[PDB]
Amino acid sequence: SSQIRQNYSTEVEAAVNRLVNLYLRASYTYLSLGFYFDRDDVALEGVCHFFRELAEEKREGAERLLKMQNQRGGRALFQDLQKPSQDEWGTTLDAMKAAIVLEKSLNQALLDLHALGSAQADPHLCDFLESHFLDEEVKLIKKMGDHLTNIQRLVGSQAGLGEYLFERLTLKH
Amino acid sequence: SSQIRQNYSTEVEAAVNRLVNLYLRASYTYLSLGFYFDRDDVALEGVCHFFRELAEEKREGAERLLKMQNQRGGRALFQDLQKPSQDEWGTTLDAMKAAIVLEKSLNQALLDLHALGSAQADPHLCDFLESHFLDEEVKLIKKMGDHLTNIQRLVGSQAGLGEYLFERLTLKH
Amino acid sequence: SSQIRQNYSTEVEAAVNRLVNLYLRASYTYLSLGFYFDRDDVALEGVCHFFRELAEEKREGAERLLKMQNQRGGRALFQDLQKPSQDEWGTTLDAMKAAIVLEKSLNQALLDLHALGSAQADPHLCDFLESHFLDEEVKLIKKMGDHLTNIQRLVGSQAGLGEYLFERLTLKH
Amino acid sequence: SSQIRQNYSTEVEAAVNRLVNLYLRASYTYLSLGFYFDRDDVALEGVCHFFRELAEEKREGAERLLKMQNQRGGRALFQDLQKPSQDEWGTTLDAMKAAIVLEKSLNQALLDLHALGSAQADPHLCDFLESHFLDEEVKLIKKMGDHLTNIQRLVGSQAGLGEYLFERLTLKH
Ligand SMILES: [Ru+3]
Ligand SMILES: [Ru+3]
Ligand SMILES: [Ru+3]
Ligand SMILES: [Ru+3]
Ligand SMILES: [Ru+3]
Ligand SMILES: [Ru+3]
Ligand SMILES: [Ru+3]
Ligand SMILES: [Ru+3]
Repeated sequence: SSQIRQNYSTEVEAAVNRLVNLYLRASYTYLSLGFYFDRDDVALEGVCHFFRELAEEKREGAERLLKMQNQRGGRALFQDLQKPSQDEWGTTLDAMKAAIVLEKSLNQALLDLHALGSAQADPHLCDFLESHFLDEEVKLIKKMGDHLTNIQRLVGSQAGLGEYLFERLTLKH
Repeated sequence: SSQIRQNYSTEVEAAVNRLVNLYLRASYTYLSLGFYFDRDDVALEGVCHFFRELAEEKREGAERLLKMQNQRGGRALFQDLQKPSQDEWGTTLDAMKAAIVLEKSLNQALLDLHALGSAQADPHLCDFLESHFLDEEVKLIKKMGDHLTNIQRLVGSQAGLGEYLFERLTLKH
Repeated sequence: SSQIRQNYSTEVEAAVNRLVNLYLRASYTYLSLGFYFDRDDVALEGVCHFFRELAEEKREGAERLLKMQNQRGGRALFQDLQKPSQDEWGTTLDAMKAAIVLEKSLNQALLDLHALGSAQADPHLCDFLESHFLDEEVKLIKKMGDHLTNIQRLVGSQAGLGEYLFERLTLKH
Repeated sequence: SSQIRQNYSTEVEAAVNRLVNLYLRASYTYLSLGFYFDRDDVALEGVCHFFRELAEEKREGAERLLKMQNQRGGRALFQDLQKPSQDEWGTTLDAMKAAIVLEKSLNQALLDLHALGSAQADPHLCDFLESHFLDEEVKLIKKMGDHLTNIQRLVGSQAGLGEYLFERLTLKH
């Protein structure tokens, strides 16, 4: 048992374990999205790389949460990772909408955990979130919003042409 | 009071202060334009950077005018900066039209100040304008004209597609 | 309209727009102060450079606020910038007192916005302020306080001599 | 006789020769000022170097005028250089006042020559003046004005102390 734990409620410990699960699950979802865009009959490499990079970022988020849990003398508990919600992700637009939906749910979970730590007078937790998650998430959501607007602008009359141009001219590949 | 002032009429001094206000006001207008194009629901980074760069150029124009005013033994007097004329700037085309309108008004103010200095036999003023403002403004207006033509060429049938391509392929980002 | 906005109250959005105006207005005030010290009949270059550097810092503060507003899915709204409170700023001492007064008002506005975001459970806002404004402002106010003390120490019997020495030996030029 | 002269009036040619004399005479005056400040019983090296640098600048001004006269197919005619107006130049303040008086007379001569060339429709002359003399002179006069203000600020109660500090802390040496 921990000899270090101090000011670290059971409620926060549990919610941290839940948030780890949410991040690993987001990572899995992004792995599925990335490989869908690598299919021969989809073949949008920039979209593929964007989601693969997100899978790695979400995994790193979970790892940092796990490190913190141990730093505080909490105990990591893992649950099943639920499979992603779809086997096929539709167009780049459907996918980017899905990604924003997912990020908004992770953001609300961060905000909920922050409100918990504030209620429990756990400033270390609040600052950990502030310093490594809250702004990173706002920045990512703004970027997705930006992309979504550009994707939408491009559907207009010839969706295929728009979808190709977005991937070629905005996304990194 | 100044021990240096020589051949520097009260009329030119006042018109210099007015032109400072016009440049600061142009800078403000460009700041608003730039941030409008950074909105998540507009999201045209090259257009954003173009206007932000203009805001900085207009501010530098005002600073040079202020430096000159002091060099001549004139006294800087500042007025309120009126807010920009619009809160939302429409399409890239609407914005570039607005920018050309603004630049033509600044250019006419330079020309009016030049005619004043010529009437007052103030060759230092005339040369200051010639050397740092008149050609810079002609060059900028030609560039905006060029852009406007390309934007217009691209509206044709699918305005969204045109607007994306212009920002991606002409504007710096 | 924004597809990204989350946990971002109308009250904070409006107060952010107000704070942008306050920073731009502080920038303008500093521009006037800087050019007053560049007058031939004032001629204190270190004081000039100190205020000019502040004008740039305040402008950068506003730009960061504007960036954040967009990151959150808020809408930038600009008002008139009121002219600075004085056309002539007196001695270096009068000017530094004026600057501290101005900074204290900006600091109280930051603190008021922080209390709002805390009341609205907006930790991203609170952390943005904490991370880019609150300490920067405390540090600047301490520096102005330090200067003011040294200026005051130097007025004693021969104010002109003191004013020259401060500018030559403390301020950067 | 010249095979190149074109649009170059006898009036401008003569006034150019006069202005050469005025610049050489200013150079001589500055040579006397510089050596006065190198006297063992004056001994203000920064003041000495400031005037010596001005003597060289005024000489270079004359040389450029002479080059131009030949470029235009005019004929250089030299007159006596009148000795400087004083054998002893008083305090740094007296000297800097004298220097500003001299520069204002040279500036008015430039302005008078410019008005002549404008009346004679001689744009090459007007531009030569604009490009190499008018702004250089405005800049120099502003610098002298700045110095004079600082010198004046420092006389106050202990003139010797002020005079030493100005030379040590403003002037280059
Ligand atoms: Ru907190
Ligand atoms: Ru850390
Ligand atoms: Ru002219
Ligand atoms: Ru110049
Ligand atoms: Ru807080
Ligand atoms: Ru940041
Ligand atoms: Ru001319
Ligand atoms: Ru030349």
